[PDB]
Formats: sequence, structure tokens, C-alpha cells
Amino acid sequence: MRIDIVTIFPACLDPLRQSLPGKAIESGLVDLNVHDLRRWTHDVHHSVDDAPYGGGPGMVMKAPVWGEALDEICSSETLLIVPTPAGVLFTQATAQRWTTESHLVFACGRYEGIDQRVVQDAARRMRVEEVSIGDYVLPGGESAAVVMVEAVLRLLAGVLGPSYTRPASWRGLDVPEVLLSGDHARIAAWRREVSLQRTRERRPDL
Amino acid sequence: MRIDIVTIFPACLDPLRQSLPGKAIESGLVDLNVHDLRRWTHDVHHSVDDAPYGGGPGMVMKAPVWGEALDEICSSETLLIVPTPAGVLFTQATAQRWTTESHLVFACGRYEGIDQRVVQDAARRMRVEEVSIGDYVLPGGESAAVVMVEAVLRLLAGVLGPSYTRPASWRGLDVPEVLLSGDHARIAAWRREVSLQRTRERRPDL
Ligand SMILES: Nc1ncnc2c1ncn2[C@@H]1O[C@H](CSCC[C@H](N)C(=O)O)[C@@H](O)[C@H]1O
Ligand SMILES: Nc1ncnc2c1ncn2[C@@H]1O[C@H](CSCC[C@H](N)C(=O)O)[C@@H](O)[C@H]1O
Repeated sequence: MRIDIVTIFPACLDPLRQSLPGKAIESGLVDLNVHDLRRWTHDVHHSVDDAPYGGGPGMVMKAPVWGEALDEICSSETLLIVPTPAGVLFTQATAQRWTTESHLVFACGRYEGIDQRVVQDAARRMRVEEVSIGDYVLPGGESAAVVMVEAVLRLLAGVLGPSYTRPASWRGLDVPEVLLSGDHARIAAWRREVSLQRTRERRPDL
Repeated sequence: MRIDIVTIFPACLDPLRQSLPGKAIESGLVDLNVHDLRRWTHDVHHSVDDAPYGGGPGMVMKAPVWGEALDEICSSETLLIVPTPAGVLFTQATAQRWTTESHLVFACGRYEGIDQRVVQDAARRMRVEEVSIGDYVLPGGESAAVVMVEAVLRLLAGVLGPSYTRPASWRGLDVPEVLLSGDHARIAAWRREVSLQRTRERRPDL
């Protein structure tokens, strides 16, 4: 897999050089490249942003700068991912689906986001997805791209209820007898039962 | 606010030293500390993990090591956050709620997670929350803690539909006339209408 991440904060993708993703890279499973968007700017101030039409707070990332970056980095086989709290929700199904991709490009937004025409123009050449990692607002798309890449790379590396360990009794808290029993059938049943109960309490949406 | 993050991958929290969170730190809004869990180990191999009771794949993070770290770092006023895909969903309401906290501690899990008794034992002294940032599986809790801290710090710093910018026409794509009109009432109505439509298509759960 080839991954390209475009951002005005390259340092924020440094976790992808560590642990599982860093191991996936050095082992040649993935080619990861992080690009500073300012390298596609030409003005004296190397600016990636401008005032929004119709007003609003903050600034908008300019379509001409993004368009020039994506024209260079993307092909017709690329799956362009635009993190946004207005996108479809990223789930484990999405992470599994992205393992079948040859080229992922992440266009990380800052400020109020990226001029909408970047997505519409990209869609003329390649496949584009606006994706949210959850119902919260982040200052930028970088932490979202780390989350998405780690979820995909975990699956790629693997392809290519409560947990307990010793001691049996700690601070007056004992490991449930079922786990000490060595009876796989009883253990599987209990784990399913506790997971169902926890799901009912915390995640009835599931 | 004081934030403590406990992990076997301190480098993975480096994004919190950049951009908005890094600015919140240097301006004295937040005291952020990242702790390597191995510093609370005493065995020859400085190990934080052991085999799970009842079997299963991988390893479990030991309760005695976590208990010793949390005994040192936490107080009765701490809100202990344990990232887990089995927790309640983190949302913008949670991020807003956490801005009222004086001390957040994030216990980042690796492997199959943290022995469940760590949470139960912590709950004897302080408030604990098991939290998921979404319906996907990450290799570790660090990228989840970055997401949560950034969402909270964005709100803390601020307290203490589609976007467009120039040019009006780009690659044959024009900015909607409504945004060029300068009529706030018409702009607000249109933005609400396009956002509602996008919500119906992508997020009927909302
Ligand atoms: N929940 C989330 N999921 C994925 N990306 C998010 C996110 N929250 C914020 N972001 C990122 O942070 C950037 C700035 S937040 C701007 C939000 C924008 N007005 C919109 O509605 O799209 C976004 O462009 C996106 O890249
Ligand atoms: N969706 C998510 N939200 C928050 N943390 C997650 C997460 N997915 C994985 N993690 C983190 O990654 C670590 C290893 S994943 C292990 C999952 C564990 N068996 C469980 O059901 O809790 C978890 O301990 C947690 O810290």
C-alpha cells in the first residue's frame, strides 16, 4: 500500500513512524509519505488560506493550492480521504475496506476546512470520501488521519469482554472463577454474556 | 488544567506538543505530562504485560504495574480516562464536560488492554471512565488520547455547511451565488438547508 498525507503540520503525523505503523513501513508493507502543503504555494507569504465567502469565523484552505498538490500526488487509482466532521463515519468496516486500496491520500484540513471545490474537482479524476472519525470537533485532520492509518495498518499487518492477568488476587480483587477454570466453553459463554450486558448498558445503539 | 498520559509509547503523544495543544501548554493553560509506564516496573525485563487468564490472543497489561503508576499520579479529584473500544462513546458533549475537570489522567492500553481490576481499584479512590473514540480498533490508546486531548484543549483555549474562498470560479466550479450575495439571512438559511440535506444522506442516526 502507498499512503500520502498532505498537511500544514507534518510533525503531527510523527506517531505513524512509531510502533505498528513504523514496523509496517520499514518491513516494506507500506510506503508512507508526509507532505507539507506550503510547498505548493507561490506567494511571498506561502499562504494556504483565505477569507470565507459569505462570512463566518476563521479562514478557508484555498482550492488552487490543494488542487496543485493533489494533481501531483494523486492518480485515477487513488482513494482521496478528506477528514471532516461532516463526513460519513469511519468504522472497522471502512478500515477493512481500505486494506484493499493501493493508494490512500489524506488531505488534512485546518482552519474552517478545505474549499469544497477541491473534493468536487478531485472526484472528476479519482474516488473521494469525506470521513469523520466521530462526533467531536478537532482542530485539524492530522490526529484523524493517524487514527485511520493505524486502524488500516493494524489490519494490513495482521493479514500480510474484560481481560485479566496474574496475580489471581490483587488488592482484594479476584479474577472471575470462570477464567481460572480452563474450560473454554464456559469461558466463551461468560465472555459473550458480560460483553452483551456491557453493550446493553453503554452502547444500546449497537 | 493538568493532564497526565501514561503509556509504553511516549513518542506517540508528541502531536500534543504541536499546534493548538502545544500553544495551550506554553501559555500555561495546561500542564501536560507524558509518563513511560516501564518506570513503574521492577523486574529484570521491565515488563508491563503477562498472559491472559482463560486464554485469548496476545498479552494483558499487568494490574500491579498500573496500580503503582496510578497510585503516584492520581488523586481523589482526578478523572481517570481509560481508552477502550468497549467504553462509552466520546462526543463533543464529553469534550465540553472534560473542560470543567482540573486533572485528567489517560491510561493508554496496548496488547489486549489493561487488567480490568485496575479500573475497579481506581474507582475506590477517584472517578473513572472507559471511553471509545469510535467503532474501530486501534493498536493502542495513544492516538485516542491525542484525539480526546485535542478536542478538550480546542474548547479550553476558545473559552479562556460547505466552505468556500477565493477565486469565485475555479476549474469551472463557481462559488454558490448565495455566498457571493452578502445577504446573511439567505446565507444562514442555505447553510442550514445544505447541512440538513448532507445530514439526511450521510448521518440519518443524527
Ligand atoms: N470529527 C472529525 N473527524 C475527522 N476530521 C475532523 C473531525 N473534526 C475535525 N476534523 C478535521 O479538522 C479540520 C478543521 S475543523 C472544521 C470543520 C469544518 N467546518 C467542517 O464542517 O468540515 C477539518 O477540516 C477536518 O480535517
Ligand atoms: N476505538 C477505540 N477507542 C479508544 N481506544 C481504543 C480504541 N480502539 C483501541 N483502543 C485502545 O487500544 C488498546 C488495545 S486494543 C484492545 C481491545 C480490548 N480487548 C478491549 O476490548 O478493550 C485498548 O486498550 C485501548 O487503549
